[PDB]
Amino acid sequence: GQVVADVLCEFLEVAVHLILYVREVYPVGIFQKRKKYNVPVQMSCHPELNQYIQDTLHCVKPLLEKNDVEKVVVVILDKEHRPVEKFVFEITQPPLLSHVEQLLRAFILKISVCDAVLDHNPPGCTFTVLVHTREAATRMQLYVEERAH
Amino acid sequence: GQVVADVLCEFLEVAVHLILYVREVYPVGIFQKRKKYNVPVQMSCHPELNQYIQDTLHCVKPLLEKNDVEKVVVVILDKEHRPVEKFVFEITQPPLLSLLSHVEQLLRAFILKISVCDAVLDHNPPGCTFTVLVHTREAATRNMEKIQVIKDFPWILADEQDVHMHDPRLIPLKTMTSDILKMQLYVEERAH
Amino acid sequence: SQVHIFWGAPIAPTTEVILHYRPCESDPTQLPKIAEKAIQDFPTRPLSRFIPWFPYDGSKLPLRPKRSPPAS
Repeated sequence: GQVVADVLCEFLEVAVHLILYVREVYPVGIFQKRKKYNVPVQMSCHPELNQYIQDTLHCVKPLLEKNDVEKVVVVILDKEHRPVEKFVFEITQPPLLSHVEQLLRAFILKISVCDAVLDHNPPGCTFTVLVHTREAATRMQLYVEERAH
Repeated sequence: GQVVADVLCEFLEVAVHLILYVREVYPVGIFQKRKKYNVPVQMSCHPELNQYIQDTLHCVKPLLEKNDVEKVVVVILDKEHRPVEKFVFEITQPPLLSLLSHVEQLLRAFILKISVCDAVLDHNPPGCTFTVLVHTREAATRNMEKIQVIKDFPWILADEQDVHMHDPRLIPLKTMTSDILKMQLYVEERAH
Repeated sequence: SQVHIFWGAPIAPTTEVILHYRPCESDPTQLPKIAEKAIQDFPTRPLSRFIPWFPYDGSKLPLRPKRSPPAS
């Protein structure tokens, strides 16, 4: 079948992991360095967080396989349960390719530079995941929305 | 007195130690896991290297107290003494007219951003060395006596071979704004 | 049309709404009214463009320690 959806969620787990490590939600001492595609990522060694992310990507993966994927959003909520930061991931499917590994790294650099500018989050913040899809009358890249605070 | 130089020198010490670990300027066998600002860092256990880093920052400290520093750059040079990457710390100190663990909780993000440099930069050639460049606000020769605080650790003017890079790629890392401190950190990497 | 709110994450160790309640999670009171906040928009302050403060000026030479660090 179409295995491209199997690799996107594969590094989507990395992307959210990076955000959690980078948006300093809490002491990140749980993270450990592990290598995939000869690039290392700080992945949380907390089993419950990994289980939540794995169940998340396992439920979203077939939506990628059926071209039912419009946006993937990561929302940061303050202790008042109000959103402060939204990482929107818009995806447009084509309207071996393992040899192109440099773009797997360049995606990471785009998240890094997009974070390089935002302000520091309030303490005690948590997060949640959103998936937006659609199949009505239609008549990858990302951008971030930051709150005033 | 003016104490921001003490937290800056301790932050720069843990930053350079982590930079030497993440960029593999030295083998991993000389590094040990320590905790600073509630984050695991890799500190050097080499006595001469630790004394080298401490002597450097103890001399840079009085210029920070005087607020006579624009940027502090960590330059990694290849075996031909040519800069391949530069970690630029742009510094702005606004005037002043209350606890300061807020600064430590703020400086944590810069260390966390230095850790992802393993993922954004291509691996350096083997046998690289490093040096620290201080771009002063006032011309550097005016305040040369302010840094000669250690008798056996003299300071010199760098030359073009240590500083110049031909059209380097700019890699943003972190920006911080505060009532006490304004700091930016980015990387200038060679086109390779 | 479809929004898959994957509700989860712990703390300190008209379009259709497909919420993902999760198991014995039932304890932080009215979960749907909480999730109503996360789907809502907010006034976003547009991203600040990143620019360096002091570019590389060829006239102002920097300072350097005379010693080079020890090698392996």
